[PDB]
Amino acid sequence: MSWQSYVDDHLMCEVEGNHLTHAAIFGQDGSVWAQSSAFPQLKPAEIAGINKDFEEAGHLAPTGLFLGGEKYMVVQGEAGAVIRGKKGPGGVTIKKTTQALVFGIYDEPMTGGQCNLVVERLGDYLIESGL
Amino acid sequence: PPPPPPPPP
Repeated sequence: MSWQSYVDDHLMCEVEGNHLTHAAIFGQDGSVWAQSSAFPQLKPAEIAGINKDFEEAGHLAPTGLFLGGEKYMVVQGEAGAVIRGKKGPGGVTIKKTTQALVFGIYDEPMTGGQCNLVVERLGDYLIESGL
Repeated sequence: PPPPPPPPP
């Protein structure tokens, strides 16, 4: 089991006939543990803003969540645990573990609920595995 | 340094 197979087999897998467009597992320091082939280049300020939003829910909501310079509208999330964004019919879920960040970026016809399913459940497993 | 990947579920 590699970090790449966690992305390839447990994030980019089929979910009700749909697939994420991008997915990644990041250390909270901003380093890539593994990512899909075209996952956006996350800026240090974007990582810092994500970390701050988990620490202080509502931090990004008025200004937007940014991934590789692309702006997402912060929608309903889970305080301290899950960031969720929307950009048109697409969106993103960011699930925090104790040490890492689990990313999933989707487009139509995939839904936010299907993205939440794959991203949060893998993040839950990593937490239960001590990560 | 990433920790080792946990055993798969």
